[PDB]
Amino acid sequence: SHMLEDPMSFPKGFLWGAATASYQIEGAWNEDGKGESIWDRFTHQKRNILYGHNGDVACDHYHRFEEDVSLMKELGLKAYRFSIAWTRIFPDGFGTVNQKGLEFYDRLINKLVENGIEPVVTLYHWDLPQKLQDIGGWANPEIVNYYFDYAMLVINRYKDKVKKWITFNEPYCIAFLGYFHGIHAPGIKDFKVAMDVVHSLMLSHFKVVKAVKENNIDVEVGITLNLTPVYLQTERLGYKVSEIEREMVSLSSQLDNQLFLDPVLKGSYPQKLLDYLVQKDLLDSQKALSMQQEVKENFIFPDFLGINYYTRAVRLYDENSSWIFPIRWEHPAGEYTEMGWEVFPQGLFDLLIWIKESYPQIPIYITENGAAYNDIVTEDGKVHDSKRIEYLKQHFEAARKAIENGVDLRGYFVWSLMDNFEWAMGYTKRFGIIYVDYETQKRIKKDSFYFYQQYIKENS
Amino acid sequence: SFPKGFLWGAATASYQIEGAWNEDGKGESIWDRFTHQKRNILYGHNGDVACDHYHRFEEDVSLMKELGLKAYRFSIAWTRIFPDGFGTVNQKGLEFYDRLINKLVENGIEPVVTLYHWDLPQKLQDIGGWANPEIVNYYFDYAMLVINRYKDKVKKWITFNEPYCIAFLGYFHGIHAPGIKDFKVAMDVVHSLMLSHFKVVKAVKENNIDVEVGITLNLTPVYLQTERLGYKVSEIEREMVSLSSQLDNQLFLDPVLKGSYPQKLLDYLVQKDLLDSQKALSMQQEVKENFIFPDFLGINYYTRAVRLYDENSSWIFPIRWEHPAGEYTEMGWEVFPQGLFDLLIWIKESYPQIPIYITENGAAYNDIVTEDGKVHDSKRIEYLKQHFEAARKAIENGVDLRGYFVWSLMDNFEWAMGYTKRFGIIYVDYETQKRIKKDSFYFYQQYIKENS
Ligand SMILES: [Cl-]
Repeated sequence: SHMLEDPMSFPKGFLWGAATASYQIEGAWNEDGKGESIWDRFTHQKRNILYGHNGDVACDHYHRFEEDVSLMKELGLKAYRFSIAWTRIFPDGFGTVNQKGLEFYDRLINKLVENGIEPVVTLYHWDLPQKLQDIGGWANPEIVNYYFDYAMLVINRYKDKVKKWITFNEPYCIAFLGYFHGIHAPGIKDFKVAMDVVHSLMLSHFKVVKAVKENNIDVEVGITLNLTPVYLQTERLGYKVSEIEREMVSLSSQLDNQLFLDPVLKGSYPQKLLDYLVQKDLLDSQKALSMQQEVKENFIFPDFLGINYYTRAVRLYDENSSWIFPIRWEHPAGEYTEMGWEVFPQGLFDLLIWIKESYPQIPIYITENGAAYNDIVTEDGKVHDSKRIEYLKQHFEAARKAIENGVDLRGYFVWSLMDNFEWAMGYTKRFGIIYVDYETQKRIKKDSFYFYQQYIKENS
Repeated sequence: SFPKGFLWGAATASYQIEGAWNEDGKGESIWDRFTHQKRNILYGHNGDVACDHYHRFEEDVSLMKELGLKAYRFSIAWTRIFPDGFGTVNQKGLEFYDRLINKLVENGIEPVVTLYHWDLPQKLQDIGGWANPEIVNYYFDYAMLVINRYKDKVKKWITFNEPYCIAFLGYFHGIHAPGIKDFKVAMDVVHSLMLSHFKVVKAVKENNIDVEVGITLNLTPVYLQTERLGYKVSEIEREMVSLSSQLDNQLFLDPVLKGSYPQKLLDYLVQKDLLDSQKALSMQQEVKENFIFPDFLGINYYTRAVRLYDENSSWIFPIRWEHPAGEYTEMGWEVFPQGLFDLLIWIKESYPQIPIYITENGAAYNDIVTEDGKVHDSKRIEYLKQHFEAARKAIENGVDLRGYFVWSLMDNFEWAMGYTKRFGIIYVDYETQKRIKKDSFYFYQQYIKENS
């Protein structure tokens, strides 16, 4: 008694893309006058990266970008997300502009446009100039202005061709992995410093959004957040959830998600979380107060939200925990990647519905999604990455379902176009749809490349 | 094929299933104590009732017969026999195990008894537990009483289940009873367990008692991440990861089968101030003096470990664990049947010839009872099928494997995880004590029939 409803289509113009970051692919770490970044410094020290790997060569993309753009054209990408290395432009962070750095991004952007691929630029993907770290890095309030001057130089240079700009990639990682856990550059280990960095990143973001809007620059500006939907083990077990468990697991999830979403989309930090941190002597009251006032004063709503989604977390209340919240993580049965991350496409759907229901209307791009498997090249030069294909297929379909349920999703960027340097894990994690043989720098298209090629064709 | 008479079984432990924790004069155990304190067990679960097997054992044996088990591995609760650890023997406790063993025999199921599966009398912990040298004698007297009582019907005896856990989880990590946190004490416990084991083996052999005695070890085969990635392995990584694996495996296998502890491990622990030099010396001397080879080795196998060298590690060895892609259970354990084959081959290659029993293997999945009263545990079936096939392959390659006990006959109290982990081929509804056969029960029923 119900006439067939057609499948929900991806909308016309949907940006099917792939994503990379400068330090992870470019190599050429000291070439053409490029300054030292915090990642150059970090990987050149012992005991920071698995196997002593570094990004000195990486995928050699600074040299091989033309081949890579040819592969993007073959794939049929609508868009390519990449980051600009600040140290190629301003080797010391500020001062004299390095013309050879501008010439590289000129050539890359021109090549993308020549090939009909929309460039999407991340301004900051973790590679702060070491000379700025020498004066405190993101903890130094003057950083906001140095970042702003860099960002506006490149926006003004490339705005004719680059219409979508991402201020920051994954500020959770920049702040907490870089300045609390110290497992990312610059390797600092101080929670209060990390919260200072959170705030610098938010003010930096707003300053760029404000300049773009006030000067009526015809580009869109957003920010990319890694979001982790949180589920209760107690509910998986079918038990009754206590008030204290709900509250503590909620607060723990606010550190991951709302700490960044709320300032960006609502103009305040999540007050219950700041209160908790003050009450636990993890954040000074005076700082909690000033950071809340400064976000209120400087808030401006952005043009889009970028989401990086890989997995979920399952948590429960545990007074014995050593974490900054009394929680532990549990291990639902299922399929896991080489990162030890659960394959959970339902989490992408749930997260997108939650954004739609909990925040003001805004265009959403999935700026990263992908999986690491231990790829083997066959004798006949193939990579039969069937599990990566299954992962992508299921997440693409979760995105379609989100669109069917009214989420304003406007693009989807697979992490990554090519295997690359995975930060403190070195080259040991391969996320590409293209395999890179690091001995030869040969690009080998994986089965997932051909899968995605056909998926784009069928969904555009 | 599986050899004629291969012991297809299932396994339980007393604290995990029995309940009746304070009935019929039973003494308090360290697990009664541990679960009665706050913040030791998920959700504040305890073993006070568990699966109520003390009361419902007749139903359970009927299910074992329906299943077609050749053997049933269970543990005896020391506190039901000697409530105070030594002294007065409790006749009601003996009566229970009499009834259980008689019922197993009546049904044609071979009883296989674990003498100690973690439930030390609290009165013995009160005088230092496994750290008190006199524990060897208290254990010995308990063990010989029950061996002599049941040797007409029970022909396979396991001195200890998982000494790694008894010592390190109970006395170093303190996440198992009795909740102590002292590495040097844990090493004293290791040694007490080894001497206890040898004293029972010696008495059985010296008195010519016609039963077989062994011990059950949880073994974790280790794999290098470096080799998974195809990189060259450094000598230092090989050395450090090897040491880390000796704590899991050789620390227990070497005394039991070769009459020494792994010297390289003891030397490392002494260097790191985790073992006193004089203790390392006396340990080796005493194991040499008391060593006697057992009748069989029990292995508990669930998963492997993938490790790599990392000087930044907080562990007692400079290693970290990696997470290979694949299927994982509710314990966070990789499904890795190749590990069972590799482990068995390694035992054959590395140790003197000895009969092996897999005394535990199984998996935890978040089972749902459907509205039609079934449990469609397809992943548990796939887990078991693959591990059975690994065991078959081991036999085909010359390993003297003589039986295989699925952990567990029924869902039960999983120690510090409480009832949140279900390992059974039979589901237990803890509200009603209903036993519900899972799909894995019928899979196994059919597998036994086809492989016997
Ligand atoms: Cl303009």
